[PDB]
Parts: sequence; structure tokens; C-alpha cells
Amino acid sequence: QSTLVIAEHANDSLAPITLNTITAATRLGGEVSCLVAGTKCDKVAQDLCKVAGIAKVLVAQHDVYKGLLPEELTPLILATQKQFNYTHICAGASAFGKNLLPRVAAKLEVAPISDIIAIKSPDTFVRTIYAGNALCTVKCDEKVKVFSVRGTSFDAAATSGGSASSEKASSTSPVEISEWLDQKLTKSDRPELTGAKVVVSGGRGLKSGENFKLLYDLADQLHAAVGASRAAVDAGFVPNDMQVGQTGKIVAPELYIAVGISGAIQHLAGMKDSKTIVAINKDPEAPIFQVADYGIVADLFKVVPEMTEILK
Amino acid sequence: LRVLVAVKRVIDYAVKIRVKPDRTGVVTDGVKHSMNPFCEIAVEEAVRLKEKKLVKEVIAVSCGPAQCQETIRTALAMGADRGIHVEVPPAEAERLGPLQVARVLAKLAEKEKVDLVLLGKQAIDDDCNQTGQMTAGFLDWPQGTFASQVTLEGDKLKVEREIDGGLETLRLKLPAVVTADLRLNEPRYATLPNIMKAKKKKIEVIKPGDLGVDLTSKLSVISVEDPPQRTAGVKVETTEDLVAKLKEIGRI
Ligand SMILES: Cc1cc2nc3c(=O)[nH]c(=O)nc-3n(C[C@H](O)[C@H](O)[C@H](O)COP(=O)(O)OP(=O)(O)OC[C@H]3O[C@@H](n4cnc5c(N)ncnc54)[C@H](O)[C@@H]3O)c2cc1C
Ligand SMILES: Nc1ncnc2c1ncn2[C@@H]1O[C@H](COP(=O)(O)O)[C@@H](O)[C@H]1O
Repeated sequence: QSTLVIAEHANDSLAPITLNTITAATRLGGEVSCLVAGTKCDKVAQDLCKVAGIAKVLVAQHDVYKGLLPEELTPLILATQKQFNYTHICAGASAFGKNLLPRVAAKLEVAPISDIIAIKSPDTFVRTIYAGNALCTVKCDEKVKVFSVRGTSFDAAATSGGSASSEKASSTSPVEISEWLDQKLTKSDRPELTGAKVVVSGGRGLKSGENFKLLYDLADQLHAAVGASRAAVDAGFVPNDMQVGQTGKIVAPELYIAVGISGAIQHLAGMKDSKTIVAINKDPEAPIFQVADYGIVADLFKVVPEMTEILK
Repeated sequence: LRVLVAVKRVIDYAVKIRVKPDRTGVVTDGVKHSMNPFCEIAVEEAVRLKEKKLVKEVIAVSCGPAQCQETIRTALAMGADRGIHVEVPPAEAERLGPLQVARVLAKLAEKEKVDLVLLGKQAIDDDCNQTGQMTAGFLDWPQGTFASQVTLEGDKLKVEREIDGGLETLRLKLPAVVTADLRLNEPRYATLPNIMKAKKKKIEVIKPGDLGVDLTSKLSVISVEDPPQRTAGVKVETTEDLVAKLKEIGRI
């Protein structure tokens, strides 16, 4: 029983979701290896070597990994698999993990498991279906278990206490059927939505993007990340990467504050595991009140500013 | 180009699902079903390409019981040229997952000689987000997942994708596989006359076996259960009370 974690990272910085995935991997009870691929892996590989729980770190550094295209990483991964014969291959259920892992599974001819929230044994996992409204326990009898891990369901592994050997990896010939052209990232100073301890989200109730400013001010006092619903995105108030829910990001902060959000099934799918949920909505019949630990039926344009002041 | 569009029949997104008391699945009998929202967007995109005269034919395909034929009809009424139903008996359909569907789509892609396969990025029931990626892997074609923008530039495809911290643009060599994200477009509504003409367009029915696809699965659902329920909350009359409440419980 050997586990290969595919490390996610960018700009010599390791994606936090990889730390949660390492914890899930150690729960399997086998030796854990970590594959770091990309154009620049030297810093990250060193950091991963200190991460508690890792035994081996494989480094595949090459210009072909520009953009971390699945078509280029897959052959690398199959090579590593042939050579070390892992029984489990995983990655965090992020856009990167979801994009890559099902492609690898097809090449291995196995059925992958998506977004697991719990491990009962090396071959039995728990995941949610129907927008998180049902828990599905699955028994996987595949020769190789390929799965992605829900970051919020596992604690992050300690970034120290680990001893691991870095080793150069089985590097392949370029496929070149796809090419990375460019990107447009949403530059923000607020803390990342997925790792935030407090999250403040707004929906259609904010009427305009200028009004979202109120949420930013409130968020500041709480050092919170700001999220949104589809309505706010489609209306153009905020960018789509801020969307919380089934089609967006799944968060489980200590405190989630939903402002001007009805609480539709698809939104609850991404925040109903928050420790404490607060709802600010003028409609007393809004579904959000059914899951809110604390709720106030009032105008957000009145309550939000007041809360910011009380917080000052 | 020839496009292959995969559509799945699922329980309507607005429906409050109920887990069977025997914990073998969710109630489906007498429950409203409809085309998976992500699939609708894939179909709309295929049709738009045809309307821009960049695509010649659009084939809609669905795997599952006889009821899937209504889903295909819908795709036809939206503008798909012809449909293909890969029939699977209700009992066996319960075990149908991304792996089997991907294998079926891969065989159909080469059989039909399509240049592009469009899927939704995930089915709202299984929430797997796997079938498109697996199809591409089986076909050894490039993939453009979570696409919110698609452009045919001769023999290549320009795709802008939704990623965690923003957007990303790739260029893929045709043939390729693309999975649609909600942001790609707004699906049109099929009008009565189109729903009528859709009844004339014929659906080809085939079995997985006829394609050489084995439905064997090494995944087994042990159980399906209701998630743990949350303790009903309290309503605070003033903002001051709200903050007071949060402070005493150590959230603030
Ligand atoms: C396949 C699929 C996936 C989806 N994925 C997502 C997803 O990831 N995330 C997501 O959020 N949605 C998602 N949706 C959309 C979801 O179905 C709902 O359309 C959406 O969440 C509605 O957003 P809302 O609550 O902002 O708007 P509404 O439902 O319109 O609610 C607005 C709320 O604001 C309250 N309000 C208005 N003015 C005030 C005021 N002045 N003070 C206080 N309260 C006020 C109103 O009473 C109302 O409750 C998805 C849909 C589909 C079909
Ligand atoms: N039974 C099916 N028939 C046709 N297409 C399917 C089927 N299951 C999944 N798909 C396609 O694959 C996409 C992603 O589904 P999934 O991988 O199950 O999340 C769906 O949006 C459909 O385009």
C-alpha cells in the first residue's frame, strides 16, 4: 500500500489544499510519496520535504509543464506508476485536481472517486451526492484507487517534522496537443475563500456591485473572505471565482455570514458545514433561515453598516 | 465539424430529494426529472456553433433507461440534428457511472467521426465531474474543461476556462473534448413548433454491447444516507444582540 499525492502549487508556493490531502493520504496507513511537477519546483520540493508524513518527494521540473496541462502531466504520472506501483493516487478536489485525476484514471482504466469527505478503510470512502444532500459510502475494488479529497474535510498536515528524500522523476517526451496561452487572475488582498476562518457572502439582495463595498468593509473588521451566489456573479457584481456552492467553491469556515442570499439548494451545498451560520435577510420565509444558527429579518443596508460600526 | 453532445437525464435541480428508507438510493419514482443544467449549456453551445456555420452536424447522445429519450428529444428541439440513445435497463442503469459513459462516448466519437465532443462539466446528481476528462483520456484527445468561452480558429480551439483564482486560456488541437461551465451561455427554450418537429427527428437506439463496451463496475455503493441534520437556530431582534451572541460563543 503506497500513496502518491499530486502536489498543487504555483509561484514557488504550495497550494494549501495539498496539505489537507496529505492528511487524508496518511489515513490510508501506507507510505506516502509526493510528486511535484512544473517549470520551477526547487523551492516547493524543499518545503514538502519538511511536511510531516511524507516519505518521498519526486521532482519533475521542465518547461513542458507550463500551465500544468493534463495531457503533459498524465504521461509523467503513468511513468511514475509503472516504476513505483502505487495503490492509491490522490490530489485535492480543486480545479486542478478535478481536471487532472479523471484523465489519469482513464489511462489506468479504473473508476475514480470524486471529492471524498471521509476514509473508512483503504478501499471504502464517503462522498456527497445531490448537492450535498445525501452521503454515499462507496467500496472501491479497483487495482489502483484514484480519488480527489475535499480540503475542508481533513486538517492540514504540519509543515514541519517531516523528513523526505527528494528524487528526480521519470520524465517523458512532450505530447503537445494543447497549449497554455494566458490567464487572468482576480487580484485581491482578502484571504482565500477556501481557507478563511470567516466568510461574508452576498447575493442578489445587494442590488449592485458598488453596494458590495459594504461587505468588504464588514469583511475587514472580521479579516474575512468575501464570497457570493450565482445571482451576484451573473449580475456582474463580482467575478465567478467568488461563487460559493455546488458549481463553485466549498467552504466550511468557523463563521459564515450570508447577506441578501435566499439560501437555495445549490448555494447551501458549498457552506452548510460551516460551524456557525448567520443570515441577514428581510424575508422571514427565506430558506437560509432553516440552516442559520443566528438570523435577523431585516434590511442588510441597515444591519450591515451597523455591524461594521459595532465592530469598530 | 461534426459535434457529439452528451446529455444526461437527472432529477430536476429545484427538487428537494428524499433518501430511500432502505438506504439504497434516493427516491426517483414520481419525481420530476429534466436535462442536467450543465448539459443544456453544452447543447446550446453546439447549436450556436452550427448557427455561426462553423459546425455542420450536432448529434445528441444519452445513456440510460427508456426515459432518456425525452432528454434527447429536448436536445433535438433545441437544434440537435439527430439523437443516439444508448439503452441500459433501469436495474443496470443504477450501476452506470462516468467510466462506462466515457467508454461509450469514446467508441461513438470514432464511430461517428466527430471532431468535437461537448459535455457538461458535471451532473447535479452524482456530482462526479469526471466523464469529459475520462472520454478525452480514452480518446487521447486534448480536454478543455470548465469552459466559459469557446472559439473555433480553423483547426484549433481557443478555450477560456474557469479556474480557482480566475480565468485561463488554452488552445487545443482538434479533435478535442470540451466540458461546459454555467458561465458559457444561457440556453434557449425550445418552442412548440420545434418540440413538434423534434418528434419527427429520429433517435437511433443501440446497446453498450453493440459498441463493445463492458458495463462491469468495481465500485459498489454500500449505502446512501441523509446528512446529519442541523440544530434549529434563533432569530435576533437587533444587530447589537447578534454581535453579542457571536461574541459570547467565541466567533467574534
Ligand atoms: C446547476 C446549478 C448550479 C448552481 N450553482 C450555484 C452555486 O454554486 N452557488 C450559488 O449561489 N448558486 C448556484 N446556483 C443558483 C441557485 O440555484 C440560485 O439561483 C441562487 O443561489 C440565487 O441567488 P440569491 O440567493 O443571491 O438570489 P435570490 O434567490 O433572488 O435571493 C435574494 C435574497 O435577498 C433578500 N433581500 C433582498 N433585498 C434585501 C435587503 N435589502 N435586505 C435583506 N435581504 C434582502 C431577498 O429577500 C432574497 O431572499 C446554481 C443553479 C444551478 C441550476
Ligand atoms: N448517462 C449519461 N448520458 C450522457 N451523458 C452523460 C451521462 N452521465 C454523464 N454524462 C455527461 O458527462 C457530464 C459530466 O458528468 P459527471 O461526470 O457524471 O459529473 C454530464 O454533464 C454529461 O454531459
